[PDB]
Amino acid sequence: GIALKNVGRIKKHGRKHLVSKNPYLRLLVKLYNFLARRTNANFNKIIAKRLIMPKRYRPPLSLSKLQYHMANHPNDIAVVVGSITDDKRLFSLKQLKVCALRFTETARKRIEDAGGECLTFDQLALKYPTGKKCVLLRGPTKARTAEKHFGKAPGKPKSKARPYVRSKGRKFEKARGRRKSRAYKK
Amino acid sequence: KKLDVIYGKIHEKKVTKKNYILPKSIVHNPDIYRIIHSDKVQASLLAKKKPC
Amino acid sequence: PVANVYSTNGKNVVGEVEIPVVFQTPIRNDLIQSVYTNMSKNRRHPY
Amino acid sequence: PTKIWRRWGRKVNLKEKRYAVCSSIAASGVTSLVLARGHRISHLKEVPLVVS
Amino acid sequence: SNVSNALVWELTRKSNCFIKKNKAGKKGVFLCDPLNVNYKNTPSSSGLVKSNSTNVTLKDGKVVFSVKVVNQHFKMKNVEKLLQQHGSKNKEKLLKKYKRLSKLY
Amino acid sequence: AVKKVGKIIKKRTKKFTRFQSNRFMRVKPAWRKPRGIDCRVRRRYKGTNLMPSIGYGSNKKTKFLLPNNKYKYVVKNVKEMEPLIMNHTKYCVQIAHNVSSKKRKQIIERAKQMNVSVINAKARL
Amino acid sequence: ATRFKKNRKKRGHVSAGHGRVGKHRKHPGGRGKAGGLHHMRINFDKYHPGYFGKVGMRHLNLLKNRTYCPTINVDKLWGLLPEEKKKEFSENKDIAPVIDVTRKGYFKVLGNGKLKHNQPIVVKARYFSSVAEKKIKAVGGQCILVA
RNA sequence: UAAAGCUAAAUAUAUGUAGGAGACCGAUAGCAAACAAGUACCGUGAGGGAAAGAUGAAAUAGUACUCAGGAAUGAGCAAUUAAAUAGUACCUGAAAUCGUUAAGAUGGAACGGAUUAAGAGAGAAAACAAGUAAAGAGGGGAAU
RNA sequence: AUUUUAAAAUUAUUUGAAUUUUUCUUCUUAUAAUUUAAGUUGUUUCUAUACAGUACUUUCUUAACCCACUCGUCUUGAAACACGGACCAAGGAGUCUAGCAAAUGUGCAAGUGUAUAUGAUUCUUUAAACAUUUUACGCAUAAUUAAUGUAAUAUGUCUAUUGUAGAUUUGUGCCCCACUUUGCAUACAAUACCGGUAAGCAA
RNA sequence: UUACCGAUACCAAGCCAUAAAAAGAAGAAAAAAUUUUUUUUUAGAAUCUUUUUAUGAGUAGAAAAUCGUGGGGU
Repeated sequence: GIALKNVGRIKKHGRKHLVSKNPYLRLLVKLYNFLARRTNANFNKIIAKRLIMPKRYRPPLSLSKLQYHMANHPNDIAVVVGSITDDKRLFSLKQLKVCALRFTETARKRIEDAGGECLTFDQLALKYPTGKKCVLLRGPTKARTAEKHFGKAPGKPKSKARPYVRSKGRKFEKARGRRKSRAYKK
Repeated sequence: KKLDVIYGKIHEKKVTKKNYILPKSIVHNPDIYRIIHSDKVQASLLAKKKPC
Repeated sequence: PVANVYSTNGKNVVGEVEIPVVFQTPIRNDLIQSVYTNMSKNRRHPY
Repeated sequence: PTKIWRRWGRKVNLKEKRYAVCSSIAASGVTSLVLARGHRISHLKEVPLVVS
Repeated sequence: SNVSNALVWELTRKSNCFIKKNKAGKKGVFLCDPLNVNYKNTPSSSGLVKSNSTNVTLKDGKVVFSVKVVNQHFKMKNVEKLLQQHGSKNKEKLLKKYKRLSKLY
Repeated sequence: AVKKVGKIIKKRTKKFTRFQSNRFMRVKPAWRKPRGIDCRVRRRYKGTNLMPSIGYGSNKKTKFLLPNNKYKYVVKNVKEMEPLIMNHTKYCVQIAHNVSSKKRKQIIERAKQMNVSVINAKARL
Repeated sequence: ATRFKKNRKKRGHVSAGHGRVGKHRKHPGGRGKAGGLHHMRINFDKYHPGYFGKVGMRHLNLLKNRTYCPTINVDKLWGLLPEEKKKEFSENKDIAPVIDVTRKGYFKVLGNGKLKHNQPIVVKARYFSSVAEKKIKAVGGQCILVA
């Protein structure tokens, strides 16, 4: 017998393999795993890791946020492992070179009209194998509604978690425990 | 010939699928081994290392 | 990108036709399989 | 006991159905895939074959 | 474009009318392509994955020579000259496969 | 006890039998893991029906191959020997149980002229 | 789908994963929302704080059609109209678009977001936010009340 | 515009009848009932309520004849059938349980684990001999 | 099939030096080899000059040495003088629907789902497939208040709040590191602004 | 005071699996006969291949990979 943590086996956490059986995504994962192995590039390693992530961890990036993040590098290209969505709040776009998994039709048309272009990750590997002049970006991973219910339970003091309710009227979870007039608040 | 009309090229009123756009691929060209054998990434690859 | 049109008599070739752009969509065997498993469920008769 | 109110059918997204049909046409357009599916096409001239 | 050798391998590595598993002796998996010289289920040997390939196969009691659009199906010296005329180690493997097929009734 | 024939090591023979299957006819000898609460075999008491474990697994270099140092392949057709034309030295052939005498004779002929060995060569004659 | 069920993998495990001591009985805590305020009170207070009690006055019959009022913020007014016409309106300073948001399906215009500087725009709506109107006329536009 | 009245359609149909179907069940299942089934049978009564399908292609092939028996049956050198160890309980014919023969063990349990030894059954697919010459039977392919 | 290589050692020559002063002294200069390197190789027999036996492989049956309590279950604790089980066959138990959420896959994306229904030379299959003359509806896109209601920097500016860390990028000392450049996600705070409530003022 | 016997513990080696790691998307080797033949092989499946190290009890409970059955499409 030996006194070892976890009986002596190193335990990793998170994804180990691609779950999606999408042949194109599998080819892309193969290519970028090879790139990350054969080059020293943390850029390629990060892209290979992110291509594996679940849907909730490759969130969409809006055009406005893309342009805002790319504002200070007009000559480099922006690499997003999620999707690029159009933003109607943005008035004008300006010449963006962006590689991404997928582009919504409106975002694609807007980028092309602005004169930049949309790239796939195979083209990104072909033209920038080590990520020169390439800025890795990701959308808000914690902005989704599911996260609003997480953390401290709604009912703990100073908790910002939304409760699970059928509706949010005056007569749905608003009386005792949410105001001083009925027992306590929060 | 009617396939193009149905799926968006040279559309007509009662034939083309209204407001339908053909799906777009995740990859531009799936010949990943051609891109790997391209000289641009061949130059970027480090020297082959050895196993245990 | 064109395809030859053949007469019903197979020994002759008549005017060619440009291949429609729908032949360039991703092949997506997984998507086809999942959609098929969902779709083939709709013709079932109850028991 | 088996009941008639089992979920017999399924609602499939129209976009996904159209994607599947387009992909099936594209797959029928490539020679290797037809051979793999099991059609004896070793003697036809081209797999996207069209006739008058 | 839309298709590639790697993509075809992705589609056909599992679902295939030519794949024969070895259910009883668990370790064998064969691919019986018309253009598979050695019957490995491997993208470097798969007939429908390779762009160009040649092999010999007995068909209806006749050994035929097949070359891979691009499908020829011709009928030892003749085999050598056909291989040299349609050639793109593999040649020697093909020759020995033909010499083994020639002993079949 | 292990038996060693050439490069082949069979780490254990005399296949595991289900606990108490020797003295109950309704309990078949096919192995079942005793779930139990106080089950002797589950607790690994001395001298009773040891349980199978992954430690008994065979060397994977010689795992599935027969005493003739070949992997067996079961065929039901003459057309199912084409893969064996390129593997005649490390595959032996076995004819499927439900193949008639005519097809059996054809398969034996093809295997011999393919110099592939047949396991059940003299069946149904 | 029945062959992917978790109960299948406990086929020969006696208790079916429900415990050897506690067992799987029939409603051991009550039915539905039975124990609120008594023995499910911790769950109710931890996950559904304001559940018990009543607050506010009754509205005897509602008729939601009376108060139905979709809203749009000022930062989407320019995006309502197509890109080419947006370019034309921004290029030509002698004319401005007047947009009837009611036709698009909005009754009230709210004031969140930033309008383009020095780009006049006229908006027709049933209701306006104070800040929305302030921004509209700050960029040189006008708010028009319609019904 | 109450205290009078009529009115088709779109709607529903665990009933009856008649059609058509199924990723349904396949005789302990499926209706209780595949059959002479709401039958037999039970209860004073209200009611309760089963079990039970399959020889064979053809019985327009359902066992002729002989011997022995009072008979049932049995046997045959006799007989239908492709087949009677398909003989009406008849397709197949498992287990429990029992019989015959053989082999073995046997001092108040029997079985078993692990290791061998002695016997008794089976066995050649690694558990030797590729090739070479002759004659005998064959099969193919190429060559005009 | 491009580290069983390199070296290390040893042998036989050879160069110079050192030294414990030498037939295993050491250190290199070159060459050629060998293994003590760089995880077992060789010889001789036998099987056997057989085609299945008295041998070899294997199954079974018996012994023999050592060990071995009745399984399932409740239980702190079962071999229990705790309960169920005489035997065998067949049947026999986390399922279906509604609704919610999480997880993951898929499609599209500030939209998404074409509901009921319609049409169509589709009408064995087909009760499925296909389709929908340029604000139906659900959910989402905005919150807050019992509520009349009110409703998110704010026109100096197509800059898009501020810090501390932080991925990626940029150069200087195409591959190590410290300065520069940019500053994703996120975390911790700060700020504004919206709804409600206080407080001050209040035509 | 010695020697010895004595574990599923310890040590060396082999093998199975688990975990982690190093790395990876094309060319002739040998033997037997007599320059010519013969016999084997001559590999490249990324949840894959090669190699390396450590580790392995388990009720209640959880998960993965496998093995079977009726029926459907291919």
